[PDB]
Amino acid sequence: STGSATTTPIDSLDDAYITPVQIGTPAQTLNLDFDTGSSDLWVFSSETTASEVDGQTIYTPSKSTTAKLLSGATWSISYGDGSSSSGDVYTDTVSVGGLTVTGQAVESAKKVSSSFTEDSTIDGLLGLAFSTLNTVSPTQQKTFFDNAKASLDSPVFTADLGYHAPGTYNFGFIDTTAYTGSITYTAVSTKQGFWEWTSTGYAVGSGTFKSTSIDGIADTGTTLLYLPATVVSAYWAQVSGAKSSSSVGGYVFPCSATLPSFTFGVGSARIVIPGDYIDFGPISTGSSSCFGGIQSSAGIGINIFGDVALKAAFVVFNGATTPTLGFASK
Repeated sequence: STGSATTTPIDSLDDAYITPVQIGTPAQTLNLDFDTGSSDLWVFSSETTASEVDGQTIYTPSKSTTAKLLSGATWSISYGDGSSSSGDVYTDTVSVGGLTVTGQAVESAKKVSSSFTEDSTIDGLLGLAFSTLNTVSPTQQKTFFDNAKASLDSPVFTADLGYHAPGTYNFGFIDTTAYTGSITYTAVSTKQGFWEWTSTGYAVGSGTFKSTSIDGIADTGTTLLYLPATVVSAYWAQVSGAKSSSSVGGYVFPCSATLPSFTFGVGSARIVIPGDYIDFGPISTGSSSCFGGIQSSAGIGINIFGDVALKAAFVVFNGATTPTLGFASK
């Protein structure tokens, strides 16, 4: 089997992407944030504290003839950005882009943190990291991909995120029309539960490539590119007037700037992030200070190849017995 679904930016900055997901019978379609950095499929629901729901579409398990309470199961998650959610668990039928999993754990939120409430466009998350990170207790649950894998034509999914435009998540096949040149594959460590890999270096603008190993995670659920402070300083040094602002929470730059590109290495291959992808716009409405899309990972504890990086590539998440990651230009 295969599936193919369009993923759409939630706003003009590509702060996140939402993908429609069918849950239950008859289908209830919710727009979920597909997140290769976590492993829980959780939704706003009829059980979510009413004051914490503000415009989201909810899953109502009592209206699904295929929903079953997973008795005794609870979940609770905290994300790198400080947000969180928790609740109980149903199993139900879940379909993405024509690919159907029966008996998928659908984690129903009883509580969500303010950041989730305040974002009316995201109805929940669909985790695509390794199932070892799934938070359901006392019986850990599998991700949608893990459940689908054996049925797929090939045990893979691909992320093709757009810049200021829709893109595609495919399951079970590689669309050879969706990228240019060849796909370069690189090793993955699953020891921390992430799609963790090692970039071979970077360049800033038209500058020379610096060969250096940068361990990090391919994370579709993180907006920005978070890299070591040395690398990030080298980038922003090429933008007149750019500076790290402790009050704002990262590098800012004059909105009048033209940003240089940023290149990262995948083996001997190179992925080029155009400068415009690194612009996250005014820090507040009407400001001439703009927020940068490349930020320091210092104090996160891990480097994160988030959407800024991934949207410059066609990315293969290869879930074969020994997983790997593939990157192509597009």
